[PDB]
Amino acid sequence: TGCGELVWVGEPLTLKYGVWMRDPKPTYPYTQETTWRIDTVRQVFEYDLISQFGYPSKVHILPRPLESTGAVVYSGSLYFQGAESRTVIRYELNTETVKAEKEIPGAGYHGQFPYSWGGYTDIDLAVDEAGLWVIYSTDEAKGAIVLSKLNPENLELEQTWETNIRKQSVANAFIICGTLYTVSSYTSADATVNFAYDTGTGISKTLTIPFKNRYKYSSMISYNPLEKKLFAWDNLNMVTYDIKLS
Ligand code: NA
Repeated sequence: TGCGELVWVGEPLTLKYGVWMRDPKPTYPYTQETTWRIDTVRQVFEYDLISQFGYPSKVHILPRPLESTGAVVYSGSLYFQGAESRTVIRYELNTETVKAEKEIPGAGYHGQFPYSWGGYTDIDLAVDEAGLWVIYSTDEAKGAIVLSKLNPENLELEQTWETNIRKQSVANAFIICGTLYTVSSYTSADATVNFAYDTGTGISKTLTIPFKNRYKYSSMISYNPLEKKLFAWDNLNMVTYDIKLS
């Protein structure tokens, strides 16, 4: 099958070191060999070719800085969180136009609901086989992970789920085939995928899938559904994790 439940994660493989991003729904005039780099934060460097990816073909200046590296490129736009805000911005790359701005309702930001190793990781953007998502929490949710499916055109919240896991108790989270998975570790860098919440059914469960992790750091993890792989940035290297689905 093409989608399924996660059953295995591979070892992280190391791939201007980052943060690199690719579009899982490449849209002309961009292609699959188009790459974007966020400098680690207001400039986005664009590389048309993988060959040129070693000088940029274009440099974009964003209307405001990024809060964190938890941005995504999707269907020709950069989606990111504005610094010191709970606002998600859609920046169309080819036209250099802000096409949508949205306050995530009630979302904590700037150190209210970080992941377990901290940083400004309150709000994360994600892409899976069904499109664009945002992962966050609210005071009403008492720090539980909330996830919302976003309309990529106008950033309306098409559907929201309040899950039964505490955001500050997990090191990271990512969405694959409509299921939210969390990564948890008590005191070791190494960890486990310890929880799954299936947005198709509302059913959640505790898991024990090994998840190898190099640092006690709130990494940027970005699932790429086009490649069916996880990409991650640990402040030093871009890495990729292979996955297996049932
Ligand atoms: Na992420």
